[PDB]
Amino acid sequence: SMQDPIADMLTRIRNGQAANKAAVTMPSSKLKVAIANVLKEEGFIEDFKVEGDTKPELELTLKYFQGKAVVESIQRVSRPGLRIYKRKDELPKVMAGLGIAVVSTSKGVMTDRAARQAGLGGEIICYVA
Amino acid sequence: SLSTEATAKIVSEFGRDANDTGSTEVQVALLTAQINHLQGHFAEHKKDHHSRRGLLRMVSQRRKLLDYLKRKDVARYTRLIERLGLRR
Amino acid sequence: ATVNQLVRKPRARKVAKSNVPALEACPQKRGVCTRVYTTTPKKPNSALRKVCRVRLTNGFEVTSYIGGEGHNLQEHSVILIRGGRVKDLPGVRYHTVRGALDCSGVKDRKQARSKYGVKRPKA
RNA sequence: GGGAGAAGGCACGCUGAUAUGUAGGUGAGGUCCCUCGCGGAUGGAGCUGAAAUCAGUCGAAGAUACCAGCUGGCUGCAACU
RNA sequence: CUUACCACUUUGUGAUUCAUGACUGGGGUGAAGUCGUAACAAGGUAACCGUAGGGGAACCUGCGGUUGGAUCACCUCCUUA
RNA sequence: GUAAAGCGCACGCAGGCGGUUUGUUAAGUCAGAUGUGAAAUCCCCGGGCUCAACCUGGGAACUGCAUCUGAUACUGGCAAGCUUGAGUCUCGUAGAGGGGGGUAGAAUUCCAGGUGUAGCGGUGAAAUGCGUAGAGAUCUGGAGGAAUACCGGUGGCGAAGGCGGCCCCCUGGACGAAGACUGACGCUCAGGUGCGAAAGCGUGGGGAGCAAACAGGAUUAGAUACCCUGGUAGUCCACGCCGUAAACGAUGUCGACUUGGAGGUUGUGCCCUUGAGGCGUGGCUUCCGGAGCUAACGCGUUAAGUCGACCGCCUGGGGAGUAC
RNA sequence: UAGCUAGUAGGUGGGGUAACGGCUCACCUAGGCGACGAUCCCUAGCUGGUCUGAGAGGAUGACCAGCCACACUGGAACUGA
Repeated sequence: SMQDPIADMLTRIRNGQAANKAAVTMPSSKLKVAIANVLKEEGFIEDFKVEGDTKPELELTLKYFQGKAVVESIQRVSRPGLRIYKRKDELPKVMAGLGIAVVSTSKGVMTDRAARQAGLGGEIICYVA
Repeated sequence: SLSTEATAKIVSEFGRDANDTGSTEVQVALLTAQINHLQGHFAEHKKDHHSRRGLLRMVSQRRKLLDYLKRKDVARYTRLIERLGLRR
Repeated sequence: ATVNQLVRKPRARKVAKSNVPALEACPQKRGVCTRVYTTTPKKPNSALRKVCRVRLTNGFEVTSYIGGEGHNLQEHSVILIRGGRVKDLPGVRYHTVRGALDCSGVKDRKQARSKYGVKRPKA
């Protein structure tokens, strides 16, 4: 059984990215969309659509800067069971702040850099680099 | 498995007048009628272990759909158990 | 290992023990010699090494090495012993402090003098 | 199954109370039912009556006599009656 | 004085743990002891695993299992073959 | 995987984890607040003792608990759904899947009888054995018990160990093609209960072949062995017991994702189905190899790649999978 | 070390504390605790702190300070806030 589907979402993106696919498709959920929205805004991925809304699918398109993958690598952190939480000041800096942590705060799913300006802690989903 | 013409009868009586296949009460009644048929088989066939594995699959499965039914409509579950004669 | 599995029966750091039984886990101990033995070493070496069997104060009895090139030691003499595993000799894990108690030092070392126990010659 | 009553130890009389004799068993007249009297319900007279705890009290000793297993450890032989 | 609880003390029984014992099972270790080779080369009977049997000992042997064995490693040329 | 390390395999309770949508509650979660977290020993900035150790002022710390106030992204609760997950129905298909009964042929054997003469059998060669009491061979007839040629293939089925004549009876599981139905019923699993190749084992039957033990012969310096002639338990059935294995893919389960080629095999959509042919889709299966990974060999869409969840297990060699 | 425990577990009411409370009693009634490791055995004063380590962590509880406990050993009470 597919125990965490956001873990799956990121893993399609890594395997996607590795195999030079233009687009990556998977079942959607509101959280997946909200995550893709941060990735899109931070430039890791060009675009997404949500389509087949009778029984959804999300498809997003990957970026290749020049013959080399835009994402260097992306890993899930708040994996089921473990569920790591960070305070506002603790809030982790991925790769000297060149990465991002995607952080589920009570003011939404957002990047660490903006979460830090907000002064709001929360659940750390995945880090990009 | 259970006889096709008997199966028509089972679905008719423990389903609603829509004649469901998937409804939980009907699956439990079908398993039960098969467990009772098989329980006559394993009288004579004491040392059949490979078909006994399939028996323990039906019993385990029923046991799970009974958990489901009791989490939903407790009225329906208490009714079903006594109408099919389960436990003591 | 799974994090839930480690919750259920935690990691246990490797079981600790000393290479010096007896003493009393403290650096010195006295004992009276019971026997003195000249003995041979284990195989790539050939020598005739000098050992005493010593009954420590605590009532353990242990076999202890007698360093240096001369020794005056006799059976039934009180000596002080200090840890030290002598690689050659079977079962010898301790040494005798040559300058302490009735062990009486090593005459005429001029270099590693305070090992063993040799007074400064020019004092 | 046993060994096992292993071993070992405490209690025990008499008298008062709980109860002028209890719990328990017995089941009279009395009242009612009905195929209707060697009957059933029935209420509970008198009768009989165990054991306990609690108090007291006598002697050196309360299973007071008679009549009631000596115990355990190692081991030969033979399953055993 | 007296009954009540109560230390020390006593006596019976078992458990545990340390010491210890005629003696004997198995293990370790020793600058060329005796006997035979068992394995490593498909090690001269392929090795190993499991369980029974046997033997001075390595081990042999039945039965079933593996490759963690590996040697000109067969097949429709048939006309060259 | 091979270095120590995956339970032999399954079912499954307690436990861990939980598709997807909305509402709601606000437990965990975060933000703010307040009380507390004693003192100096830590830390930064000061000061004094001629410097330092040292003493010393003020802040910060003491990551925690506590209650009040808030936030709703997440996960939990709770209510109502949705349907890809998972389950369920009809129609079909392949196969040594399981259990119980019967039955047929070939062959080794044994007894019976006919013919027929001197070796037969055995090996490197040989001897023990069997034979002039008539063997071996050969023809006929009967008896019995195990196995079930060829077909058979990288094949197929099976949770694994495992399962090959044929026939019927009971019955398990998988897979397809379309329709429909329930609506998260899921995944994993300590303890647990369940299921064995094998030899072993109890009690009862059976005994044709093979065959440990045992014997005899040979080789050998021995030779308890190899080889040969015999041969008992056993193997075979019925029922009961300890559950061992190099119980394997030396690889735990389920699920998602990630270039292919060549072949087996089975359902199945389309074709003047017109070359044992062309296009389409699922299931298992096998050799090869790419990215990647691995110490290397090697794995490679059936992973040892990228990850998710849950469980087992390991921590130098000997001793020891032994002792108690 | 897998079962431990009947004043133990709960209640009622009386006695008792300075006070709640099996704290203690006599009725009652049958639970309580336990694989989230009770019970049983071994070891240990506890902490702020100290050492160490980049941190997490590991070791520890000299000294300074806080609390506890002991007072020759076992037991008891008094006086008194």
